[PDB]
Amino acid sequence: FLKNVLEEGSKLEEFLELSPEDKELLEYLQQTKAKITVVGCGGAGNNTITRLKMEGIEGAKTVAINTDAQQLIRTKADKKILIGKKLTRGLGAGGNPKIGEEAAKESAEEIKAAIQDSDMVFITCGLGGGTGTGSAPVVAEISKKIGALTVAVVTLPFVMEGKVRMKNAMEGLERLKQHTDTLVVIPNEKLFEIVPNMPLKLAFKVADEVLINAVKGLVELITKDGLINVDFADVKAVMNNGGLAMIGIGESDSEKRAKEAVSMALNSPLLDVDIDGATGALIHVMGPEDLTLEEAREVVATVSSRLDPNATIIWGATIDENLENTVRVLLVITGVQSRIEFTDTGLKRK
Repeated sequence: FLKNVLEEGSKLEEFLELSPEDKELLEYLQQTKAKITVVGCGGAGNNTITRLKMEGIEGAKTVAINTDAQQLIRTKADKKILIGKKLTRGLGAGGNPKIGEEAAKESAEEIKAAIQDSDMVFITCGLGGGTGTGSAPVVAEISKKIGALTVAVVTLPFVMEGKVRMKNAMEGLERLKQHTDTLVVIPNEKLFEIVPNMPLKLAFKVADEVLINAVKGLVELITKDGLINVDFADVKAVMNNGGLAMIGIGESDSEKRAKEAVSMALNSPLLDVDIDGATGALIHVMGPEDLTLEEAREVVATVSSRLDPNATIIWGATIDENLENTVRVLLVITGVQSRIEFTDTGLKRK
C-alpha cells in the first residue's frame, strides 16, 4: 500500500537515544529542510534535466516541461509536463515564443502542481527557441506566486543562430527578469573563447555541458554536504535581490589548484561584465577527496577583494568523488544589471 508508505517510513525514523526535546527537534528538521525544484524548459532545458536526473542532482526534484512530445519522451526527470496539450497537441511550438508562453499558461495549474511546496525553484533553459523562451517566464511567475525563491539559469544563443533567435531571447530575457529574484545569464557565444577552434557541430554539446555544470553547481552548493556550513538564510539573502547575474568557471590541476582555479573563474569569458564592484556572489569550490578548507578559503579571499568590501558572499566547498586531482570553481556574481545593457543582438557592457 503506497498510502501507508509515507506513514510507515516515519516508524523507522522515530524508532534509540535522544530525549523528548530532541525528539521534537529531530522530527522538526525532517520537515524544515529546504525543498528545491529545478524546472527545465524546452530543448536545452530538457537535456540539462536529464543529466541532472541521470547523474543524480542532490536534494532537488527535477521537472522537465516541453511543448514537444518527442523531446519530452527522450528526457528523464522526476516529473514531466507536456504543456499546451490543447494548443499544440504535443507537436512543438517552433521558434515562436508566443506559443510557448500560451502553452505554459494553458498548463499553468499543472506547473503549479509540480513546484507546489518548493522553497526555491530553478528555471533553466536555452533562450532563442519558442518553448523555453516562451514558457520560462510563466514558470517564474508561478514560482513567485507560490512564494518560492525564484532563480533562473539561462543561456543566450550563439550568433550563428540568427538575429531572429537572439532577438527572441533578449525579449524573453526581459520578460524573465520581471518574475525572477535572480536571473543568471550565460552567453553561449563566449563558449568560443574557452575553446577557439571548437567545431560548430559541437557548440551545443559544450553549451549543454556548461549549463549542466552551472545549474548543478549552484544547486549542490546549497544541498550537498561539504567542508563548511551553507545556510539557506544566506542564499535567500544573496539570491533574493540579485538582479542580473553571470558566471565564471575554472579549474586547475597544478599544485596551485585553488589559486589557478580562481584565476580561470574570474577571467572566464562567460563573465562578460565588469565585476569590480559586485554587491553579491555565490562561490562553489569543488575538488578531490583531498580538498582542504584552506584552499576554499583562498578562493573566497581572492574573489572577495574584487567585489565591494560590503559585498554579500555565500560560499561552500564540496568533495566530488570523481574529480581528478582537479579543483573546480563555479563563480556567480550578482547585481550586475547596471553594468550591462539589454539590446537585441546580445547583452552589451556599459
